[PDB]
Amino acid sequence: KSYTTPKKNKHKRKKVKLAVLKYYKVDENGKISRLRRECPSDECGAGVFMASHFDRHYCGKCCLTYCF
Amino acid sequence: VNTALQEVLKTALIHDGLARGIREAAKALDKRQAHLCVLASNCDEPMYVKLVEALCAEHQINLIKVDDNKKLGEWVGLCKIDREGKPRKVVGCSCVVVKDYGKESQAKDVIEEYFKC
Ligand SMILES: [Zn+2]
Repeated sequence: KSYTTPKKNKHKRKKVKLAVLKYYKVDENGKISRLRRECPSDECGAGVFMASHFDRHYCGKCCLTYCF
Repeated sequence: VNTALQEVLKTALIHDGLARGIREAAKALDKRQAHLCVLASNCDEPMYVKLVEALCAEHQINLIKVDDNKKLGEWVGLCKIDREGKPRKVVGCSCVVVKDYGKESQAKDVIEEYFKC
């Protein structure tokens, strides 16, 4: 059957090259500094980092929002 | 000790202990369950190798250095299809962290003593 409204194209989620490398910072010595925050929730305790948006941080696993 | 490393990682993947990937390695190191890790060299990795080495050197983990990525993929054995010889499509890998509960192996004991001494 013919249509009038054009079909709603699916969301093409873009890829990120070496997205893991954007969490920490590179130093020549044997020390670690973490850039973004980490979710203090129960299921994701100390391994899963949080999002870094333009106005608030977010974790999707437990739906935790940290507004400014 | 390379054969000890390959056997212990095969046991780890059999026992569903190890993790593979930069994201998985970071998760294991942050969860403080990591025991060993591997890293490749001579690649277009300006800050990748420095980042993972600092992660590995943060607190009490063993480091293994290798050259090639697809060879490391052969070391872990993720594409064992076409068993009658060479795997048809070898995949590459750089960072693999070994967490093992079935460490009752002479290979594990030898590599642990090698890192300790
Ligand atoms: Zn969370």
